[PDB]
Order: sequence, then C-alpha cells, then structure tokens
Amino acid sequence: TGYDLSASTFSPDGRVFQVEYAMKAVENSSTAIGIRCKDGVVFGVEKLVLSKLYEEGSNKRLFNVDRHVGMAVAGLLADARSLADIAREEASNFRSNFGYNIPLKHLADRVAMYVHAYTLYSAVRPFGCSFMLGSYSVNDGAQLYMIDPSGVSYGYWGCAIGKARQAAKTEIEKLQMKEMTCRDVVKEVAKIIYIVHDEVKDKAFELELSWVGEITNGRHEIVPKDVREEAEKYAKESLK
Amino acid sequence: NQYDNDVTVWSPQGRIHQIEYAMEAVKQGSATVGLKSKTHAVLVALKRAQSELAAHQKKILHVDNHIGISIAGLTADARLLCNFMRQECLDSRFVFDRPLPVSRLVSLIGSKTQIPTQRYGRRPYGVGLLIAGYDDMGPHIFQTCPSANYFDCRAMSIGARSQSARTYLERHMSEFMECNLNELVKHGLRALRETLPAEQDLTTKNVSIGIVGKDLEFTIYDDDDVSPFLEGLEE
Amino acid sequence: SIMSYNGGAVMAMKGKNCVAIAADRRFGIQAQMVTTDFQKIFPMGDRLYIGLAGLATDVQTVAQRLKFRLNLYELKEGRQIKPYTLMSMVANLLYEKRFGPYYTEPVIAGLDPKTFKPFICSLDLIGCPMVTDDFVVSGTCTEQMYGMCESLWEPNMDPEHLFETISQAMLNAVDRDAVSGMGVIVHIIEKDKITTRTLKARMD
Amino acid sequence: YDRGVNTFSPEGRLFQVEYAIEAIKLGSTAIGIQTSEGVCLAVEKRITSPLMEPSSIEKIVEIDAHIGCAMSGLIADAKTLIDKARVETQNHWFTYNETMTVESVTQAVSNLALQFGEEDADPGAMSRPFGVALLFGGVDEKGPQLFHMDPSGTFVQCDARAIGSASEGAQSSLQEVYHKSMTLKEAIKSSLIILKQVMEEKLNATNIELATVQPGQNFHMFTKEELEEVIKDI
Amino acid sequence: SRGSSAGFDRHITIFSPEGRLYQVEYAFKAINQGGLTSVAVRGKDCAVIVTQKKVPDKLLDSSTVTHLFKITENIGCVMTGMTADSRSQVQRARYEAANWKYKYGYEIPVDMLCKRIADISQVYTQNAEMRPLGCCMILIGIDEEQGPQVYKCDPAGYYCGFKATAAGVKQTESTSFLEKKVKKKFDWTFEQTVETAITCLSTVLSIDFKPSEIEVGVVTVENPKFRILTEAEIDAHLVALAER
Amino acid sequence: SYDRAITVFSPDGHLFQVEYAQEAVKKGSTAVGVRGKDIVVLGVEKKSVAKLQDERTVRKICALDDNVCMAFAGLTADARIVINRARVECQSHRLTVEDPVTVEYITRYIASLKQRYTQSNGRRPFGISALIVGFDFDGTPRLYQTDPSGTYHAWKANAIGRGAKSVREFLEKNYTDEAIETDDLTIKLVIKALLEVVQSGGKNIELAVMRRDQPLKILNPEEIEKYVAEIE
Amino acid sequence: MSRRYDSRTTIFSPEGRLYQVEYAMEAIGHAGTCLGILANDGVLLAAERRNIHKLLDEVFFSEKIYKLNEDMACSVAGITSDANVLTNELRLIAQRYLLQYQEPIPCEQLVTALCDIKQAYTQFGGKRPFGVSLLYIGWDKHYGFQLYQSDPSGNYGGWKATCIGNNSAAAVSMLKQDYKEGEMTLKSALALAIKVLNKTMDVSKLSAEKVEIATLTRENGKTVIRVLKQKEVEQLIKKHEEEEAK
Amino acid sequence: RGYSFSLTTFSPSGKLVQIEYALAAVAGGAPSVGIKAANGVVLATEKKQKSILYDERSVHKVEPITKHIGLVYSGMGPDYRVLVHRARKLAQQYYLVYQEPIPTAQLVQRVASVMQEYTQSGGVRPFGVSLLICGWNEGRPYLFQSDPSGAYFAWKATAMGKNYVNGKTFLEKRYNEDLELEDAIHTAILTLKESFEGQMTEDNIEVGICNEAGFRRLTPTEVKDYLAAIA
Repeated sequence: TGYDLSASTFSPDGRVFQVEYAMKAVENSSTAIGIRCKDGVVFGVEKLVLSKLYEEGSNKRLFNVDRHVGMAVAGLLADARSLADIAREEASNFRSNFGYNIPLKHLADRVAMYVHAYTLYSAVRPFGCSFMLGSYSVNDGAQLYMIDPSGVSYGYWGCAIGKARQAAKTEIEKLQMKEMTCRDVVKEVAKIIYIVHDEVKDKAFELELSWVGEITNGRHEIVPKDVREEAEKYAKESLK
Repeated sequence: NQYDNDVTVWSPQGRIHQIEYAMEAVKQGSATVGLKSKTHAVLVALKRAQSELAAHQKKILHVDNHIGISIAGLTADARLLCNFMRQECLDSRFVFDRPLPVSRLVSLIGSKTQIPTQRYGRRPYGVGLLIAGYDDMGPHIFQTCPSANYFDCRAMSIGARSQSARTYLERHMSEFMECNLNELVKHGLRALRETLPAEQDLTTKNVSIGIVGKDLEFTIYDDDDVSPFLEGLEE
Repeated sequence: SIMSYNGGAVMAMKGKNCVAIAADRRFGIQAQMVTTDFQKIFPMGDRLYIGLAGLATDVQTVAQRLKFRLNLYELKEGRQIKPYTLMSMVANLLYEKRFGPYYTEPVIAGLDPKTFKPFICSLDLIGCPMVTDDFVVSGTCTEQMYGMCESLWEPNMDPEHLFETISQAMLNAVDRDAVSGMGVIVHIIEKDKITTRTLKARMD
Repeated sequence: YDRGVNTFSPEGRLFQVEYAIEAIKLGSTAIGIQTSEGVCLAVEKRITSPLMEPSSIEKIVEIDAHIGCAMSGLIADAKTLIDKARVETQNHWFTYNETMTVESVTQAVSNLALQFGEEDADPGAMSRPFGVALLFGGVDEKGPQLFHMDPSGTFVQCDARAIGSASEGAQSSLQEVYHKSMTLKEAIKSSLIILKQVMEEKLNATNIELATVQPGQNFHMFTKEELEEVIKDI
Repeated sequence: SRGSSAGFDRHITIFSPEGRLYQVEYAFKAINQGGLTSVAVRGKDCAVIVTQKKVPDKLLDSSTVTHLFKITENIGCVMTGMTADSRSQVQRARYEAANWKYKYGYEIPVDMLCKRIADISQVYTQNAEMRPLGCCMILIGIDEEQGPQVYKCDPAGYYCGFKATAAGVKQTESTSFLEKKVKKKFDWTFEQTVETAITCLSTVLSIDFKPSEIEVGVVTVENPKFRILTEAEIDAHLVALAER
Repeated sequence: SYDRAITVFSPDGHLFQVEYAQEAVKKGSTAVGVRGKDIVVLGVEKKSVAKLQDERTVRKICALDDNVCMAFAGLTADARIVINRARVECQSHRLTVEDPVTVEYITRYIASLKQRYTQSNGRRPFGISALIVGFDFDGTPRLYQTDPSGTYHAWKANAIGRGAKSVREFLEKNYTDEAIETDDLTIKLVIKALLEVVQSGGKNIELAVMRRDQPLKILNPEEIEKYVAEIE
Repeated sequence: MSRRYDSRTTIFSPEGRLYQVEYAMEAIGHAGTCLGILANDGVLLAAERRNIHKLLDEVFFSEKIYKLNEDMACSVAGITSDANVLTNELRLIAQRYLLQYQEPIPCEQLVTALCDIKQAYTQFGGKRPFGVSLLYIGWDKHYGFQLYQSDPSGNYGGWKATCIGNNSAAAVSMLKQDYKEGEMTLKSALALAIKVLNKTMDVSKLSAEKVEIATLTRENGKTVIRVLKQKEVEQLIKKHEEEEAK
Repeated sequence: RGYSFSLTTFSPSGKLVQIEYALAAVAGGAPSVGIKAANGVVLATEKKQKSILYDERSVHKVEPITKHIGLVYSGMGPDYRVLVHRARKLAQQYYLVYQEPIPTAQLVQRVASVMQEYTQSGGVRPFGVSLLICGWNEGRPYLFQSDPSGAYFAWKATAMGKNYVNGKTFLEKRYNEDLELEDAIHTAILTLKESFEGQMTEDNIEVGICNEAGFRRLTPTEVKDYLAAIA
C-alpha cells in the first residue's frame, strides 16, 4: 500500500518492488540466448513479427556496441536503443581515453552501473531491458556477460533471457559446449531456439544469429547468408 | 489507481500506464498511410475539418528536400518534433554537405522521445509519425510512437481506425514494388476511405499528399494538385 | 604608482599603556588640492581606531566595509572586538581581492579590551598581517616616516610624550612630501579617555 | 491535487488543456468574419455596472497595421500573447523588412501554448496553459485572412468563427448567414444581428465595439460617432 | 507508540512517533534477501574471509561469480547483500580509495575507507529523494601500524570493527559459535584461523563444505597483498577438518 | 529551486487560487472613490483603531508618483510588494520617457505583475485589489481598479473591500451630473457613501483629495468632522 | 519531485486565509508574553520568560530581547529557533542601509525591509513560514520614537501600547483603558506595564526572574538601550505591590 | 535535483510535528550526562555493546571538534557524524578568518543554525541528535545543549537518553557550586549507575573532560582509575 509506488522505497520485507516490476517487463519479452565455445561466442534471438507490414530486419535486437563487442537485448526495445547508444559512448570513451579495444569485463561494468543508477532515485524509473554482452579476443577468449534491470552481471557458458529461460537453460546443459567449434555451435544454437519456441500466443519470428570468434578475426558480425541458411536448415532437419 | 498518474511508475505487470495513455492520443486523431515502391515513397494524410466553415489542419509538413512527415497526434506537439527534425536535416547539410540518411534521422527521434519517457515530471510526446524519405539505400517508410520505439516498414497506417487501413495494405503488398508514380498514390487513397464511414468521401479539400522519389524532391500537393490523382479512382 | 594619486599619510606609534594614531587632512588629485577636511582615521569603537592611506577611493570603500563587518561581529558576539582579531579581518578583507586588490595600506591601533594591552599593526595591498612592538606607517611618504619614528620612539612612554613624539613625527615627515600636508589630525587612546587634537601645520 | 499538469487522461488528452477549453465558455462573445475585401471583428464588452467607463475596455487590439485581433475567456492571460504577438510581428519587419503574414503570427503565439510544464524548465516557464482563445484578422498578399487559436496550440484557418460565452448559439446562426462574396457592410450588419441577440444587455454605441481592416486601408476601429450610424441601420 | 506510524514515515525516511526510521530498518532485511552468509575472522597475523559460494546451475561461470572483490592491492572486500547494490559501492569504494591516493598520496587505511563509505550512506538516510543501499560491506586488510583490520558497514551508516564478523542469512547463530572459540583464546596462525573459520560455517549449516562450495580470501603480515585461495589450496585446509 | 504548479484549472474551469485570492479582498477595509471635475477623492474606513494605533503608518491610501495615487483593500502584506514594484516602474518610465507616467501606464504594469504570478511555477496569487487614481496630462481625472486576477478597468465611482456591494448601491443612485460640481459636494458624496458601512461611527473615516497639479492631500479628523456636521 | 509528499504551504484556504500563517500565530499564541508602551520619554519592552530552572546558566543577554542596531532593538514571541534566522537578517539589512546611505536606518525602513523576507516565504518557494512575530523599538531623525509589531504574515503597524504572545488579548484591553495619549511618562509607563502583567501572569507574585524589562531612551544625541537588572526590576515590583494596599 | 519542498510544517495545534518526534529519538538513545562545575566540564556517555567481538578502539562516541571544544551525543548515531564533520569545518572557517579558536557560544550558534537549515530547506529531515558541546574560553567553561529544533540552551548539569527525567532529578539533589572537576567525574558516573544496568567497566563507559588543558578523551586505563569510586 504505497510502498511500491517509487524506486526509493523498501517494502516491509526489504524488497524494492519498482525494480522487481521492471524485471517482469523482461519476463514478457521474447526469448534470446547466447553461448560460448572454444572458438568464440554465438548469439541468437527470437525477433517476433507483429505484422507482415514490417520490413525484414526491422526492430533489430542485435546491436553492435564496438567492433569486437556484440549485444543482444530482451525487454522494452525503447530503453534498449538508449543502452546500445550509451554502451557505444563507453566503448568510444575507452577508445579515446585508453586507445585500444575495451575489454568485455570492463564494458559490462560501466553499463551495469548506469542501469543501476536509475533504481536509486524517485525521479527516474528502472530500465525494463535485460541484455547480454559477448565478445572474443585472442588474449582473452570467449566471454559472455548478462546484465539485468537491477544491474547484476554474471558470466555464463550459456544463458536464456526473456520469456523462456528455465526451458532454454535446461536444453543448453545437455550439450557440452567447451570443446566444440563455433561452426558446429551455430547449428546447435538454431536447434535450441526452435525447440524452445512454441507457437500459441505469438505467430512468426525471424531467426537472428551472430559471429564473434576465431572465424571473424575478432570483429563481431551477423551470420552471413550461406552459413545462416546452412545453419537454419540443419535445425529444421533435426526438428523431427 | 495509484499507478496511473505518473510516467516513471511501473505496474505489477511491468506496464507503464502513462506511455500507454500517450498511445491513445494517436488513436484520437485522423488516420494517415504511406508506402514505398522501389523508387517513390508517398505519404497520404487525411486533413480533418473542425467544421464545414473552418478550414483543415495541416497533417503533412516539410522536413528536408528528400524527407517529409505525416503527423497524427497533438498538432502543436508535433511542431516540436518537426522543428527538431528540420534542425537535424539542416545540420547534416551544413556539416557533411549531404542529405541526411532517413535511418539516422529516425534514430535521433528515438533519442529525443526517449528522455521524457524516462524522467519524472515530464510527459511523452503524444505524436505518432510516418517519415518518408529517399537516400542511397532507397526509399524508406518509418513509423514512430510515443513510446519512442521506431520501426522500419513497407507500409503502415496510424491514427483513428487505422487497423482496417493496415489490413488493406497487406493484401496488395506484393504489388507495391512495381507501381509507378500514379498507381502508388492510388493504393494509399484507397486505404483512407476504408478508415472513414461510407457517409463521407474523399475530396480535394480534406486530403493532402506528399511524394518523394529517385529524381523527385519531396513536394506537398494541396488541393488543385490533388484532383488529378483523385480522378480515375472508383469509390 | 596608483597609490600616489591622492597621496596621504598614516602613522601609529605604541606607548606603554596607550597608543596614538595620526594622519594628515589633505585631499587632492595629483598636483591639485581640493579640500582639507578629508578623514583618514575612522573609529572602530571605544579605544580602537584604524587608519587608511593610498587611493582615496579605497580609503572610504574599505572603511565602509569594516564598519559593515565590525557591527555584524559586535552584534553576534557579546563582547567588543579585540584589536588582534580586527587585524585578521582586514587581512581577510584585502586578501579576497588578491587579483583585483584595493589600493590602501591599513594601519590598526588600539587597546586590548581585556585590561591595558596595547596593539598596533600594518598591512599591505594583499593584506599580510604585520605586528610590531614599536610603530607602523603607511603612505607615499612612508620613507620619511621611518627615519622620524626610528629616532624618536622609545620602549615605554606616557600619553603626554606619545603626542609630542607623533606630532613632530608627522609634521616634519609631511613637510618633505609634496602630495601630503594641509594639517594633521592626531588621536590619543588611553585607558581612561581619548584625546583628539588637530594640529596647526603649514598650508602648502 | 494528485495529477500533474502533463498527465494524460486515459482518453489520451491532457487534463490542463482539457480544462482550459472549459474556461473559454465563461468569456465574452467575439465574432470574426472574413471577406474578400476585408475582415470584420465584433465583441461584447460586458459592462458590469453603470459607474464603469466603457472606453477603458478594449477587447479588440491591433497586433500590427495589417493585422487585428480579438479575445475571449480570461482577459488577463490575453495580454501575455498580445504583447508577444506584437514583438514577433516587429521582429519580422525588422529582420526581413516586410509585414509578417497572419499565418506566421499564429505560428508564433501557438508555439507558446504547449510550453507549460513543471520540471526541467526555466523561471520563465508557465505552470498552466493559457485560458484565452484568440482570433487574428488581417490582410496580406494572400488577401484577407482570419484564424482561430485555442489553448491546445492548434491554429486553424477559418472564414468566420464565434468564441466566448455562447459559441454554439452564434456558430449555429453564423454559418447560415455567411455566404461567399458577401461584402463588409453586409457582414457588419449580419455580425451585429447575430451579436445583438446572443448578448443580454441591449445594443448601444458604447455597449459593444467593432473593428475592420481593408487591403488598401490600415486596421480601423469605428468610433462612437460612426457606430451610432451603424446601429441605426440594424 | 511501539510501532505506531504517522503519515509518510514508512515510505520515505522521516521520524515516526517512536523516533525510528522504518526505511533503514527494511534495508537490514535487504541483506537477508541475498540468500547466503559470510564470515571474516581476524587472527593474530592474518584476517581470513570465508564466503558461502552458491552456483546452482552448471551453465553459470564460477570464475565470474565472486563476492570477494579487490578494493586496492592491500585491502580486501566481501559484499553480503543485494548483488546490484554490492557492485555499486565497490565501484564507489574504488573511486574513494583512488581519490584518497590522488589527494593524500598514500594508500587509504581500512578504517578510513569504511568511514567515507558509511558517511555516504548517511546522505541517503536524510535526503527523502532516494533510498539507502541494501548491501552490507565487510572489509579486511592490514595497516602497517595496527596490524590486521576487519571492519563492517551497515546501510544505516554505522561502521564498527569486529574481531570476528558474520553477515547474511545466518548471523546471530553464526556469532554464537564465534563467541565459543574466541573466548577460549587459541593461538591463531594462518592454518589455525582458516580451520576455525571454515568450521564456524559448517557447524551452523551442517555441510562440511566441498572445495568448490567456498572461496577464501586471505591477508597476512608476510603476504600484505590480498589473495584468493585456489581450489587446491582450499582442499589442503579441508582435510584438517577430518582431524580435530 | 522549487518549480511546481500552484494555480491550476478545475473541472469547472475556475481557478481556485485566483478565486480564493479574491476572497481575501472580500474581507478588506472598505475603500471608495469618486471622480469630480478638477478634483478626485479617495476614502477608506478603518474599524481596527483602538486609539492605541499610530494612524500614519497604517494608512492604506498611498502615492505611486506625483501625478498618481492609489488605495487598496485586501491583505496588506501583499500590497507593500505591488506598491514597491509599481514605484520602481514609475521612475524607470521617466528614465525611459522624459515625460511623466500616464495613469494608464502604471495600471498596466500593476496588472502584468498579477498575471505573471498567476501562471508562474511555484507562486501564489496576490490577495489585493488596488484602486489607482491620478491626473493624466491635460488635467483629466482618472480612476482605475485592479483585480487579483490581473484585470484592470476604469470607473467614475467605485468601491472595493468589505461591504463594497452596499456602497455601490448608494453610489449608483446618487452619482449624477448635477453632483460633483463643487469640491465640497464631491467630498460630501464620499462621506455619504460610507454611511452604509458606518457602524454608528465615522470618526475613523480617512479621506484624500487631488486637484490639478497639486499633490495628494489627506484631511485630518478635524477637517472631515466639519463635513460630517452637515447632514440634515 | 513526488508531489504526494508536498503539503502545499503557499496555497490559500477556501476562505482565503493562508493556513501556515494562521497556525504560526497559534505557535506565537503560546509563546512568551511581550508588551511595549510608548511614553513621552522612552519606550519599554517587558518580556516574560518561559524557560526557568535552577540549572539554567543565563550566560548571554536578556534572553529573547535582542539588539538589531545601535538605535533599535527587538523582542521575540514565537518559535525560539526561527528567531535567530530573522535576527541575523535584520542585522544584515540595517548594515546594508548604513553601507550605502551612511546614516542610521529609520524604523519604518527596517521593518518594511524584513517583511519583504516574510513575504517571499509565504508567497513562494514552498518552504514553511517563520513562526516568529516581533516587537520593534527605536528612534530616528524624523518621526521620533517608534513601536512596531510585525507578524508571521509580514503585517506590521505603529502602536502606542501593544502586547504579543500568551494572553496578548487580555493585556491590550487593559492598556486601552489605562494608557493616556501624551500623558504617559517612562516613570508612569513602567508602573503601568507591571500592573498589566501581574494580572496576565500565569504564575502569581511576579518574580524578578520571570518578567524582564528593556527600555530605550535617547540622551545626548545617542540612543541608550538598557536592560533593567533584576535589582531594579524587583524594586519597581515592590513599589507597585505597596500601591495595591497602601 | 531533489525535493525543494519543506518536510516540516506547522500542525493545527501550532507545534512542529517533525521536531517533536526528533526529540523522541534522543530520549531512547545512549544515556549521556554532562556537568559544568568549577574549572572544567565533564561528559560521560554509556557505550553499551551487544557482544565481546566489538572492538572498542574503533568507535568512540565522545569526539573533539577542536582542541578547546568537545562533543557527545544522545540520539541517532550516524547523524552525529554529519554535524561533527560540519562543526569541524565551522571551527576552521572561523579560525581562518579571525585567526583564533572559535568560542563555544559562537560555535553552538552556527551549529544550531545548521540544524535550523534542515527544519526549513526542502527534502531533508531534521537531525536525530541532541548535542552537548563542552568548551573552555577566556577562563570560563561552557556547557551548551543543542537539540534538533536548533534552540540551544546553557546548562549547569543535564542528562539525556534513557531516564533523562530521572537523570536531572538526581543532578539537582547532588550538583552544587565549589564542585571540583574531580567530584564532577564522580557525580557524572554515579548518575549513569542509576541509569545503566549491570557492571560498568572501562569499555562500558566513555568519559571526557574539557578544561584549561584542552579537551581530551580519557583512555580506558584512566577511566578504570575513576571506576574505583575514588575520584
């Protein structure tokens, strides 16, 4: 009764509700996953098509924060486009200040701090956007960090953000991704999503994937046509 | 009832009510449509009459030579965005001396309309937009919202009873690419009539259009220039 | 320099239980006199005075700020100001102006309100506090007033001898200064009373 | 009281703007009319007592030589716009060395209608929208023009309008009697015939005021001596 | 009064009829929501932190999940509380620790780092605009004068150095065991302290922790730099629990 | 700073703060005035006189300039402000325009202040209704009235404050052209006007007059008593 | 900004009277009773003391009677906290006047300068008003002796004899009967103020510790502000106590 | 930015509601007694912990503001660190301008004026701390009490915290003049024994004195010397 009206109030049990409510904004968002392998990091996203009128590629949820850093968002996309633009300001301030590629562990900190500064006050609202950041480097290796509305950052071998999580987080555990190669991972990522995706409420989507790793020489890219077609067909053949 | 009055207050369901109520402001005003071929991109806006004696509001505004918008929402509130868009398109020709990419111009609106949704004590802009433009990557039709989320669309319809106009655009989608100047406009004109009841028809007074294409700059046809396109279309 | 525009002279010499402060009466612009009624010595309250020299604008400008800050200090505190505390006030007043300094060299003289304790001091454009057990001078004629005060001053003097000493100190030092003159006003601060005398000096 | 100034109602309209238009209904009746040869403006003074001097109440102000005005609702709020409109007209004459058209004048005052707000503002920002509705008559190279403004900031071109205490009663009978090419002298009579019935106190020379503007003649307000001949032809 | 509320006292931070502050009371409950516990024991020459480390899912990377941070080379930290608020103060503690060395030109002492942190949590208490943070910091380290130092910072702004600490879900019960061993006053060495500290958690939780179920930060006079004991070094101390 | 909307609209369109401000005027000290030929008269009644008060410092009839005076009825704390703000504008006008201040020019500026404080963020509307009087160049008397809302009018005769309704009922009947012919009957009309608000009293009535280029003149209790002596 | 927590201190009431101003006057209504009397020579201020205990030091000054300027003083009835803010403002106002004009500030000019500060807090800013209503005494080169009483709303005025604080209504009714215009002298004024208080004191016997008198006279071109010591105060009481019977 | 509106407003009865409850916080704080007698002012606060693991040398209630001034508190603990950090600056800002140590009367005047600023300026609550400021200036001791309202007094002897009513009553019957600083420390600790329950060691009680020697906090070994009930 009034304790949940602002982010500046604790419940009598200690929970901050306005932060817990911003997390439910992600629970209703579409599912996106990410995975590490020996060679690099792979992304996947379920981008729902709300109408045929929308151009293919619109509402792209995979943002490029830096050349070597990818990003995948699940939540309200209005706030996401603000984060992706602010995450670029941190990567560019790093490039300006320290003059080299921003390490992913540090980029997932500054950003997770900015997400946190909006849970303290009563003059702002918490972000409703949960997002993960993968990257690869020859001197670092496959790195994947998830950030949530509260600003908590964890590393993962694989993760599921958005609506379906416990369903997708169980399907990733079965396969052993440590010794596998990225070219064989892409085929498994699409295999997981179609298994996770079930059509009851929503209708159709567009599978989006990303390369970062040894194949791309560190530059984060979307999966090229032939490989994306090569990977998507395998998940359809393995569907049954 | 307590969650309604503020923009920065979430709900138990993770829904911001004021941003939802700002979406209702788009449904409170005249419907507009637009679509693009491989070349041209044409906006068609229905100018609403307060009465038969009073004239019609202007629903289409110039932005840059290659870019134009159709405002549906609070009228004087859309002139805040239009003044912002005109300054961004002039700063692009003043600095880079090149026409501003339409995918960039819509991204600056996503940054401008995002701040009032974030901060307390401010309201989200209650204006939806269709930005028609032409650049090196081809014509574009972009929808925006009060929620600051902008799309990339082949054809859309916003405003009162826009769902019916959206349904029409889906069926003919495959033909939109090969249409010439005249036939393309006729697709949008057929969309407006679906939004309004049969007791009202399209006239030279209440319908304004704009056209941007490969070799043609964005231009607004007011009244007498609308008649040649109106003629030749059965209702 | 700039402090030589209006000229002026201020002197203070400490006695045993008493102090004496003196200044000339001349107000003029460079080579031209205007009036002989100008006042370079201002009351800070009972048994405490302050002299001011240098540019005549800042003499009246700095003084009006002290009576501004003094009356605030004396109303807040339940006691009168100590002459030592007043030195640090005028030092802080002039130092805040460090980059646009007032042109003046305050000269403070008075008695510690405790019992008998005399105090004097002088300052600079920047307001470096300088405490002396003998005398302080400021003005364009300062060079003159050093030699006069050196020979005449003694460690302990009764009020009668302060006046005779500071009178001949100013009168002779000013006669050799072109921009100062036109009579001298001498104040005497005792424990019992205060004696003010305006000397008859050469008009020139 | 629980609902900021910028809060949207569930119907998609700002409260304070929704309430501002409710304050126009309490104003004084003002009737503009457009004609190819000029614009006529008439408004009721609403004299509240015999001791009041009618000459001091001016509800029709001259924005510029080529542009008139009218006001209804709160008269206090009108002075902020009128003094702003006069500056913008002179700013244009000063910069571009030409008379600002009636179109650009409304875009100047209409931009200030939604400037109201609380947070992230200056000391010059307003806490409420204007409670005044203006009608700008004027003549430019495009001919005589008449516009309407409400607190929402929407300027609308119009052939004629009625605002103030009764808009409905006047707008009902005004659209009828206004036909096409009808000239000024005919419009003035039709303006008073509508206005005389919609008011309460009887029509007098000093009870109401009247204004007009022509393409070849500057904005002119009829004096009492000229109005006594006009009310004679009613 | 005894719990009576007047007006808005329970929403923002202002005095109630009984004089308390309910928002700060609830910040103490935000610590127990973390679902864990932590203990920092101060020996003679050493100060040891033993943290319960929960990795429920195998997909979770163990290397990136730690409650043991490094504020500065010689000062360790363990954050018990809201994970979001934890990394908020740590990033702020590192700024205050580096700003200390940019002004005062020497590495900040542990006692004065808890003071500048607890004084910032005082700002959030008075100002009604914002809430206090819900994390409880425990710093260890060794000052070249007073030796080993173990301090604790509550969200209220009240910091006090303890001989042996506890935090999280189990505290009062975890302290009840610490009252037993500290009163006996055993000779405390690097191996004697870690064996007792790990036993303290095992007595409360009835587990007998595995090597991967904890992480142990340690600092000694011989080893002033803050170090985290590897799984191999942890298991070397776990076999001692088979003994005494 | 503190920026928040105090004055706001209502479902009925009424401004509460502006209407409640006028409620402060609705209990004032009654102030009246009339216009003669060459003369103009102001008056006010004071019921608060215990004989312990100093009548000079409580005078509610002030002077903005040589050619203009004014009165007020309402909360006296707010009048000091408007008056001290109006007197600054009178002198800044003579600095901008070498001519003196027109009676109308200073009445606008008083109204433009009562406007800005209605729409400004985190302010309060004034609770005073000021009645301004003066002679414009060529020597024509002028009488104005302001409103807490910022609306200024003109009047031949007027009354403000408590009991202003009953006073107007006397003024409207007895104000004619055959009246206000002489300076005495113009003053005798004001004293008769205050008879409606007389408590069985009137030794407390204050008056002021202005004639041609002569400055404001306040009648003492003795001069007024001679005017009271003639009734029947 | 969270309006919910905003109490709206500057808004009018439905009857057009500011709440925080009326509630401030009830805070002043229970405060220490102060009064003043203007005589032919000199003006006095009699302040009652509501804090009395064996452990109180009485270190400073008259305790609720201040000194604004060399020529002026004031008493205080209201919140003791907020009075120290006003006094520090009045002492700046008189010294800014003296800075420009190099003459003592007249009583009319100083009072109306402070009431502008009491307006800014009641009109705008949202902050609470001042709970302090003041009495003023002093002399100036023009209108002579002056006695002014302000309030938390900034409404002041001249007075020959006034009272403020607890039982201020019952005291004024006594002054109106006894006070004679032009016939009062400082010797007859002191005897008057005691008779007024002794009836309005909640504690009888009128101890010299409770009521303390401060008088202001002008002598040798200098304003003399004296606080009567407890010796002379008790002497005036005993002279008044013998006049009740003998 | 923040809240610009004052959180303290006058009640219908005419009494500030915030401050009234701020005085209810100091009533339940740590018992604090102080005495102004003869040449010194003693301040004795009872520091009562919940455990033997609490290190005493880390936290001290009695704190010096400067060499000649000292300070204790009864009330909210953290709020006390805000005044001290403000009071230590005001003593320095004074010492920079006037080049002399700040007199207690002028410090309590400026500190209590800061405690008034939070009873007006918006978006802040008043402090929950009722100060006792001991000082020695011009050979005259100073014992003042500042409360959350900002209204400072001058006391010979006073008591705070739990049973402050029972504390002052014990002071009247004991306190007198010609009372040495020695007997003051004795009479101060005797008052806490009626307040505090249980054995009182050097860790339980924290005492400090202010005199011509300056303000110093007594070390636990010295406090143990007075726990013998001698001196």
